[PDB]
Amino acid sequence: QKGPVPFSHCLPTEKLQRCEKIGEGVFGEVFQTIADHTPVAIKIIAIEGPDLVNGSHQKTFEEILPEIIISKELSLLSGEVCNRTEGFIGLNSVHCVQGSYPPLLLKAWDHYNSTKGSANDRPDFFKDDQLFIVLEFEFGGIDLEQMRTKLSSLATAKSILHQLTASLAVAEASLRFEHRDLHWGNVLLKKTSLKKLHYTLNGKSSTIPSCGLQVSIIDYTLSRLERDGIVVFCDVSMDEDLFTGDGDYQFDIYRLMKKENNNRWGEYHPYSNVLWLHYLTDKMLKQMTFKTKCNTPAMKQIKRKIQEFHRTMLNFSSATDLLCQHSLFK
Ligand SMILES: O=C(Nc1ccc2n[nH]c(-c3ccncc3)c2c1)[C@@H]1CCN(CC(=O)N2CCN(c3ccc(-c4ncccn4)cc3)CC2)C1
Repeated sequence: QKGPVPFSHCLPTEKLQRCEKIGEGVFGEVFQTIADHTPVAIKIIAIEGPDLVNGSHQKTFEEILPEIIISKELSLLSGEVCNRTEGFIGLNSVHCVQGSYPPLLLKAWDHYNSTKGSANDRPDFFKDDQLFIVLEFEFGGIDLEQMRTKLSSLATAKSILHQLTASLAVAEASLRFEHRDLHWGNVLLKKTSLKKLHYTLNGKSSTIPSCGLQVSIIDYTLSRLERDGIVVFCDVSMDEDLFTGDGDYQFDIYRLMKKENNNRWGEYHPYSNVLWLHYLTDKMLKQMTFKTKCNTPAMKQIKRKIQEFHRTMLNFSSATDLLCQHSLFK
């Protein structure tokens, strides 16, 4: 809060030199880099200026605050006691930066455009007065959608669904959280050598077999939480586009959320987390393809249990209810 800092504050030379672009959205850009031998993901969002960026207006600082707040609150659950989870992406730091875009990041941007292609404008039009928010996250891996063909088996699917359900339950209990946009691009996966992952829900600790993967939830655009009756949420009550998509169950979920909440987005309706978990379970059964099919009895029972989850879970009121009551987790 000593005013904006230069890019070099967050990205000193060596850290800048090691940046590779890994993601993007209308919001801006995501780079992976290394510092102290450890990968991090850097999300860079232009704020406060008059230029369209990627077709949209820039957010003001007041408008970017919700993202910052929610990202921090969910990250801090990894250090709490009664409601503890590491299943949200870890937030290392947030800065407000001022300057034109670093040439080294443009070099990385270009490399990505040449190899993967981009929907974004080349971010080379910013002036030396431009402000940005730079969010530094732990590196969370690769999204479930990109891993459509890369997972081992439905046992891995069960671990992912259990991890997601537990994380959402913990956040429900602590923060009256709803993610509200948990499509399969927002579930990150990375290898872990831990066999069991740990969480605590309202003071009761348990474990989840990892199947070698750690899940991290990202992207709080539409998310809602509260502390001491102060609610932070994205008011989409007047959005048209959001409720008119087609071609994927994802777009039904927006409509189903609006039905559940009567188009009142400030309220708490943890059923929305159940809807997203159902959409994810649907992806696991219908769009994911696994290296090893369920060819044995124990594996076959896992398949049947995930199908039973799919068919029953919409009769639960929250992620907390699913976690605590559903047979899949017993
Ligand atoms: O954007 C992506 N990943 C994201 C996003 C946000 C993130 N926030 N935080 C993280 C994060 C990651 C790891 N650890 C911690 C945090 C994010 C990762 C994925 C990877 C890339 N992706 C799709 C993509 O970038 N495409 C590029 C190519 N493409 C495409 C190509 C050309 C055109 C085009 N349009 C107009 C003119 C010319 N070409 C449009 C789209 C569609 C797919 C989804």
